[PDB]
Amino acid sequence: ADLIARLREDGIQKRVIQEGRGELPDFQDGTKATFHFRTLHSDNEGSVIDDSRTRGKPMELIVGKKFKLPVWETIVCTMREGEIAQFLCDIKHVVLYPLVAKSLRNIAEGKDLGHADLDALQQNPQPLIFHIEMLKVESPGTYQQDPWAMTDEEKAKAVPVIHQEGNRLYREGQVKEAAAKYYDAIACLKNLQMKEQPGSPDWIQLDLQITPLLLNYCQCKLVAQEYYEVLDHCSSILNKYDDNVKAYFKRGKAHAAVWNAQEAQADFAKVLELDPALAPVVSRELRALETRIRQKDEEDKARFRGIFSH
Amino acid sequence: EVETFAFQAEIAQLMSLIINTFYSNKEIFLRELISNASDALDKIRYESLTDPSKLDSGKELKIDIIPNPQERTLTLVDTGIGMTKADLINNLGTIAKSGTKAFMEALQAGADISMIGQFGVGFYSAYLVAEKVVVITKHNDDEQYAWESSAGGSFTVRADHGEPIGRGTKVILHLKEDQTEYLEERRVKEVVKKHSQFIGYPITLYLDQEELNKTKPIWTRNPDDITQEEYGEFYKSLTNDWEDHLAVKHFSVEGQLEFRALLFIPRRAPFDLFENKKKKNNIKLYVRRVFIMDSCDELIPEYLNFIRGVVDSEDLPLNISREMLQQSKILKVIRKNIVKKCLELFSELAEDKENYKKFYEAFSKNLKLGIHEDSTNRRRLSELLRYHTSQSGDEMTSLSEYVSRMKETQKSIYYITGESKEQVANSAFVERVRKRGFEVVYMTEPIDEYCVQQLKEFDGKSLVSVTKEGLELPEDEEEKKKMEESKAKFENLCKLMKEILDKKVEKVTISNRLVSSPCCIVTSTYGWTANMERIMKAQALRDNSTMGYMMAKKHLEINPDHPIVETLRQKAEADKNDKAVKDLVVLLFETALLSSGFSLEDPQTHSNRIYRMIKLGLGI
Amino acid sequence: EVETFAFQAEIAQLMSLIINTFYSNKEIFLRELISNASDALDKIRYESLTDPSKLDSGKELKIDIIPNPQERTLTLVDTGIGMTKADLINNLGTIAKSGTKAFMEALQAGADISMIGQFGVGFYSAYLVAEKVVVITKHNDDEQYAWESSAGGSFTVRADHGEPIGRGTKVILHLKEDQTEYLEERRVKEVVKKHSQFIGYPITLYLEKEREKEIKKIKEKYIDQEELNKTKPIWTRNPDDITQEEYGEFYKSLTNDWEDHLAVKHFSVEGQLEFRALLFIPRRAPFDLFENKKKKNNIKLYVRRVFIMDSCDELIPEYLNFIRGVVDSEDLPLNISREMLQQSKILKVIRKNIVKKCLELFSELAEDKENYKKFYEAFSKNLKLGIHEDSTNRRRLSELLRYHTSQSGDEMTSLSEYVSRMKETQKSIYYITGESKEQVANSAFVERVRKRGFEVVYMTEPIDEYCVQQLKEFDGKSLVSVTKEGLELPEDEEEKKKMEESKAKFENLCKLMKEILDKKVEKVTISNRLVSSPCCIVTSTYGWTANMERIMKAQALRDNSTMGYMMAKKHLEINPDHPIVETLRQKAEADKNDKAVKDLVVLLFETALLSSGFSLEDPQTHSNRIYRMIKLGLGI
Amino acid sequence: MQPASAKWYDRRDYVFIEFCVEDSKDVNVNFEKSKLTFSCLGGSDNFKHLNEIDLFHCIDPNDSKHKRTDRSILCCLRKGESGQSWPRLTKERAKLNWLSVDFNNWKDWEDDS
Amino acid sequence: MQPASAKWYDRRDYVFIEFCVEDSKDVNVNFEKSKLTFSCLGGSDNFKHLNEIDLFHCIDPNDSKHKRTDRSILCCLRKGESGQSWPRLTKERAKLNWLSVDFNNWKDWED
Amino acid sequence: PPSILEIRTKNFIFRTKHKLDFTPIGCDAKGQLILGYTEVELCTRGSGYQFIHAADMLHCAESHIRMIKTGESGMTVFRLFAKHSRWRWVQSNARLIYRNGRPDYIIATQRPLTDEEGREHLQKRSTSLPFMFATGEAVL
Ligand SMILES: Nc1ncnc2c1ncn2[C@@H]1O[C@H](COP(=O)(O)OP(=O)(O)O)[C@@H](O)[C@H]1O
Ligand SMILES: Nc1ncnc2c1ncn2[C@@H]1O[C@H](COP(=O)(O)OP(=O)(O)O)[C@@H](O)[C@H]1O
Ligand code: BEF
Ligand code: BEF
Repeated sequence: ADLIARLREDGIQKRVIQEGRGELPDFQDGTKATFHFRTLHSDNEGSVIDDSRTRGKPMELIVGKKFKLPVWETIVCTMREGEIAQFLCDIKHVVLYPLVAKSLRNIAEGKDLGHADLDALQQNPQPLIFHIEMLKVESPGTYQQDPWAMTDEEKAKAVPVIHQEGNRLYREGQVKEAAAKYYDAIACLKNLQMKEQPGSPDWIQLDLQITPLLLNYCQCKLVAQEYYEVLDHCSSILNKYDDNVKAYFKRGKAHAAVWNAQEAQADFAKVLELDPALAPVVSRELRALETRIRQKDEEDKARFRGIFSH
Repeated sequence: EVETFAFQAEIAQLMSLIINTFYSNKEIFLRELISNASDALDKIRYESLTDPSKLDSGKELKIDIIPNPQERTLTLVDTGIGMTKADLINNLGTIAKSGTKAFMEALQAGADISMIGQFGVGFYSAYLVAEKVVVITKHNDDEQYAWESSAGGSFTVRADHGEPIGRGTKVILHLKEDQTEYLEERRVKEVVKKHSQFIGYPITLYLDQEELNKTKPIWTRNPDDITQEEYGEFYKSLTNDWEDHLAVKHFSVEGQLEFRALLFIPRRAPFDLFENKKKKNNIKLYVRRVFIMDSCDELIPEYLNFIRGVVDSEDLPLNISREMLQQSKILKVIRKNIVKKCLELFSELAEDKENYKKFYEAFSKNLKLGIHEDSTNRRRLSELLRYHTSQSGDEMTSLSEYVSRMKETQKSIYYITGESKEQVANSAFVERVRKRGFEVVYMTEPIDEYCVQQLKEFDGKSLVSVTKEGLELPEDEEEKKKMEESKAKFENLCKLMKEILDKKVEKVTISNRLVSSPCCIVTSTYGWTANMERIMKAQALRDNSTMGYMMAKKHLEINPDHPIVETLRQKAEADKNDKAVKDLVVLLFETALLSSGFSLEDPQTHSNRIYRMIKLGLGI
Repeated sequence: EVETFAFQAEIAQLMSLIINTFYSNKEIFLRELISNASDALDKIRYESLTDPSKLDSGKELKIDIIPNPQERTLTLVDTGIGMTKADLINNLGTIAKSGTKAFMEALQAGADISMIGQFGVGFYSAYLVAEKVVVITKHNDDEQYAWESSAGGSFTVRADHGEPIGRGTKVILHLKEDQTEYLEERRVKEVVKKHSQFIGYPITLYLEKEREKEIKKIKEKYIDQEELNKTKPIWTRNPDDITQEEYGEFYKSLTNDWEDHLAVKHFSVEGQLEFRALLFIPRRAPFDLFENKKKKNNIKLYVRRVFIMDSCDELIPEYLNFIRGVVDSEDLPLNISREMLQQSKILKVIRKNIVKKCLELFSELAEDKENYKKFYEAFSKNLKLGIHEDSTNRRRLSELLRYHTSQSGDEMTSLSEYVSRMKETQKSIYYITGESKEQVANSAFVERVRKRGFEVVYMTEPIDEYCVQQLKEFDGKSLVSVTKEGLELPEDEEEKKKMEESKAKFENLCKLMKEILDKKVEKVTISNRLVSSPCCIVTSTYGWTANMERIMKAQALRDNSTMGYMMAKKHLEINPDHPIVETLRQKAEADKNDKAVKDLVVLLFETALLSSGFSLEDPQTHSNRIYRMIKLGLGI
Repeated sequence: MQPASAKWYDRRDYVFIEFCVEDSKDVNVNFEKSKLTFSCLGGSDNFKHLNEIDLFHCIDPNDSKHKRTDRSILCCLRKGESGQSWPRLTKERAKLNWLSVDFNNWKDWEDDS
Repeated sequence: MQPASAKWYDRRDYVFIEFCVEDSKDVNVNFEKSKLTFSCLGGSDNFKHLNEIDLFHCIDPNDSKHKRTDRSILCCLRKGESGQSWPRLTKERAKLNWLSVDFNNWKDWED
Repeated sequence: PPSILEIRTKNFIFRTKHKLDFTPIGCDAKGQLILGYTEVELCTRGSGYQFIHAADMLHCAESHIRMIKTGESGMTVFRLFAKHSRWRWVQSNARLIYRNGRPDYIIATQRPLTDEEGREHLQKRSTSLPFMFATGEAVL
């Protein structure tokens, strides 16, 4: 009886229409909520100004403590995948309406104007009827759970799964996905890094375990041909780990890719004097760079004979 | 029980104080005796207005000086009122007894007398240079008397039988053995000119008579009764220039701080201006027509150093030595009033729309320096500047006229800063502005950047440079979509070349102010512009550590209509990495960075790129 | 006959003169009272040294100041010698007579005491803040009296029967209603710290606060034994008995700095003008160093441990404005206000010694190369400005310079080391100037000089262009710049024939160039300094250096009229080894009227103009030349 | 009978007048809406002293007070309107030779900082 | 019986000492190679005053002379060898508390 | 010999003493007025918490790592507190003080900004971070 009582003790009046099917997915912290919605004016003949099918992309939600306004988090628990009814939101539960309304309209699918309805409604924060189209609720830990779902301990052990999976995809030949997941691992390790005081020992420890991941992510861009991404990541890395080897080889290769011969040779000298007796591939690279420079110069850029033909 | 005693003071130590610790200059004895003589003359004049018989013993009111190197006795005589024997005992032989102050307070009405001496010490300054002092005096009511002392506790008073003085005083100073410098007429003339120039009675000097204080003061006279020739003569006699004064202001302030001021603007600026740094004597402060102090940077601000003139008062506090005002607060009021009147003199001079040029060409730098420094008078000095424009041609014009010529949609004042007018009048920055028929300002002098740092606004209109970012020109709707679509069809190239540079430009966009050039470089909204940084890096006293705190970013912009950038965009589309694309983009950046006024570091890089292009094209 | 009178004095107007004219600041009454109390303490201490029977009634020596906010009285309490009845009458009731001076006249020669004041008008400064004054005094030769006055012509002396003082004096000051700001403690602390900080005895004050005390909140207002003279003087100690942390503590007290000093100089002079000074060089150069025209106050001046003045301008030159310290002495001629030094010609003598000792400190610090770098990186501009300002001590001031050179790596190096590292045939010393080291390193001017194995100094700061107008010589060596007309490398005897041969070969081409670049140059001559680039542009021998032109076009306040007078006189030289000159002469000989030759020579001039230290006029035409170049390069 | 030497200055609300009479006997002062009167037996030589002033504006006789010290008589006067500026103390413009401004207490209260 | 106050300074060839006595009676001042004795009886109070100081360096008893005005007694001492700077007046380095340098007409003549 | 006749400027640089945890223990003169928060209250108490706004205290760490390897934190921007709940931006470098062999404390050089400077420097700030998706933007 507590469900029915608590529903109607909090400014909410809902009638059971039809119950659903299946077990309950976890509604704990980190729970995902993917669904549409439809919004109806309580007294303005139900003018549907807000609706997900008018925009075409389903908005997600953060069920746990991370997100705000626990009214939404409560009302999601009431329904289930396929279960849809009408809701009526209390005045006290719509007090900060326009603040979120403008934020969500701005964070709608996303560009990278003016709206009189929004600021007029800002003048009058008023409750509405959200006939929310529930699609499904997922369970944390039961799939490729979202990186921001847990409290850093699941990630602390989960990241090796991502690393190994990316390696396996890479050696098979899948590159974009490997780069994406290495980026995701770097991101979770980075916002880990931004929780503890700098100058701590575990800080340096974290950096030590994340550096190979950053090199791995930098690797795929060479197949992807964004040599400048490689420059940006490597030059950031090497300001403090002066004694790595591949962290030199990759940026040397990138330098030599874009006709930056001078820095290419300068870097190759250092990578040789950190890793002696490994000449062959380096010789291949240096002389390929020189031959391509000479080739371009001899044929393509010799066109300038006319600059003083007059 | 109680015991009351007469509060006392002994004489030897007090005399030692007066001789030893009051006066630091040995030359001001002459200033003291001359002032005493002038007061003695004022007394005999005043007693003669209401009784013509007082002058039956002598008619001329003069002062003489009789240096005598044959026997080292400097002599000073006058034809004033004199003293009686009782006056001798009760006026000279008492340390802080002032006869003049007792004469002043016993005036039957508000008469026309303004005397100098008030302390009652100062006559004793004669012992700074003299071992023995004698005074031979005669007053109209008794017999001539003598007075003698050595400042050793006792003074004598004798009846006289010598050559009668007639009426007045004769103070004689037997000069010290090591101070026989004040008998030289160079020293005497220098001291008299410095200290007792503008005294109210003639001063002569027997070597062969010759008068010293020829020039009279004109600041006392009603300034509705002076002709320009009189002002010119006074200015010439004050500043030694052989030119006339360009302008003049002669006002007065009444109240608790009463003073008359008379200001001059020299015709041509001195060649050692801003550089002398040794003496800044241009506004001399007087109290009752006796010099007090030169401008120790409290009377007038530095940017009004060219002003010359006088400030005279009748009631200001002075220290014991009479060489310095007692209150610094007084000088703040004097400075405020003098600045306020100078800025009105300038405005009155600006009404003559022709003679104003001969003043601007001379002191525009001083006005701009004032705009930099003086934060309270900026809104009044901003109307005294005249600038070349894109429409005045060879004439310098105002900013008020600029507002009177602003188009119906014009909202701000556009300005550029460079180093030569013929260069700023053709830069890539102004091509579009000259197209829409707007008027820009050619501020092409180093101090202009300092002025613009502070101005930031004028008459509700705000200065906006064409070398900064996000320049907003009032423009119609037809272009409003052309520019947007151009930005939509240049994202690729803009980002690609921004990342080719990747370190030396902060951002890359589509230009808004070019017609013939394909690209240029503008600085950020804040921090230094190109010219400001170019000037700041050449100061020789610039604090090298704090450069970054006042640096500014860079911005590259693209003119989409230019054929070269159109072809470059066409090329880069087919291949995101062509070596020709990178080389030519770097060349365009170097050329634009040199065009926009920046100093290009490592110029041998640019030179060698050009040299190599010449190599290959020439066929070597 | 003759009649003799004694000089007299009118007491009323003499009082008026003292209270109205002598003293400008009204906060020096406290200075005078504190000085008087300190003198009274000195007297009793000196008399107690011989036989301690005098010190049997009160052993401590102290100065106590009691504000009385309700009763509007400021009280001094001193435990000094005190004054008897006759002393009260003769001393405090007679202007210009001081017993301190008579005491210093009376004691046996060779006594170690210095008491302040010989004017005898100091006490009456109290009426600047007080309506009427009470002086209650106890002395060991008679009972306790009370001296009462209000400066109006008379005073009353009475026997007192209050509570015992024991020994000493108590000056009570009933304040006038408009000066009731010398009761709050901010002001008294400010005055005591500014004026009488280094009095040689403890100075005590009473802060009536309430402490949060517990054993239900109780407010216990109470009387604090406070004091205001924590820091002693150290310039009165032997310069050997002081550790290097006592100096640091005193410096941190004096300048309110955060880090310790970098070098301290302690010295004393003997003679007619005697003083002892501490000078501190701070580790970090102060920001706002070259802006404050008024409140620099770097060096303070003391007399007998009493503050006199702080912001004189003849005390020290303005190129040593970072040196901070104190100067104290015993016999300077103060004025009646004790705020200005009479006949300021003494300041020149003080300044000479201060300058020479600071130079000695720099030289001594120059031996520890571990920490001289930190001094240079903070005051190199100051030393260069000093080179530019004064001429008497130019030599040693220049000797402290450090520079980067051709082969010095990332280490600054002096001039003497350069003379040591010099080739035996080197007649001169080579230098170059520019905006950055990287710009002058790869300058086309110095390429041959560097290749031939010579060693060239790099100046980088704009102050160096002023530093090189006076460095004519260093150890009798001629300093010459590679950017002028006559760069004189050591003449080899084998290349002279080649030089004259190429001169004959290219006289024609130089004359051809001279007639196309009309009034853009002054002459086209042959070069001997380029090895890796085509033609370059240099400056004349008696004109502004090409970088000096850039700097002189930035002085905001400078007059423009004389610009064409000192204006540069440019020169264009010829590389006879780059293929440009070869093809140029080859085209020229077959055609003196070609368009390509004229265009290319104009382009070379205008592209070597940027490589030097010059700025192009009408840069848009240069940009347009390169624009037509790029357009033809893409074929349009 | 001659007037006594006096000095004066002003604040935002008060105008101060100090009559430099040393050892003043039988001091009697009189205050009115626009009037001031002072009399005493000054010094020991028993000359008389009488000062008559036509005030430049209106004061409040019930609020003003005179407190005599041994050196001089100081009087403190309330203005008729708090803040009005007094360039001089008298109504007439003729300068009086027994009145001067006290530069050791003068201050610009109009332009506060 | 008691030493009198004194002020002093020097120049290229001369050493000037001034004794600050008022109304001096029958003063006696004697000169020798290295000592200067000054004897007076000043004031109506009739307090005797004597000063005996040994000199820093020798002076000339011939060229030296004295002058009694009233305010003080002036002593002119020509140095035994010109140019010799005097950092002090006596020989011993202890500070005779009755003596001080006169800065009202001091001069740094060795510039 | 042309003289040096340049007009001097009114730069507003001020210093403060930061302890090894970046917490202050005092400020110098010009800070006493630019911030306005007098010596004693920041010296003894300092509110207990950081004088750096949280949205900028994460950007102090990146300066610190340079500071501990070499000595200079480079050019960084913070947001101090002021007595009227104000926010005064600063451009700041830091130097640490070595006692014998080991660090002693930290003194920093700061330049204030008018709030427009901060707004323009902050509008770019919140986008230049290589973090992950903000989809379903809950919190930072
Ligand atoms: N030449 C003179 N003729 C008449 N009186 C004189 C003369 N010189 C000085 N006195 C008198 O000197 C007396 C005061 O001495 P002094 O120091 O000159 O006073 P003050 O400060 O007023 O100049 C006044 O009586 C003035 O009358
Ligand atoms: N607080 C005091 N305790 C004891 N004696 C004092 C005190 N103040 C002054 N005296 C004596 O009374 C005289 C007052 O003279 P003063 O005004 O102090 O002039 P000076 O400062 O030149 O001594 C001094 O000579 C001193 O000997
Ligand atoms: F000439 Be007096 F000293 F006023
Ligand atoms: F304090 Be006194 F003037 F020596």
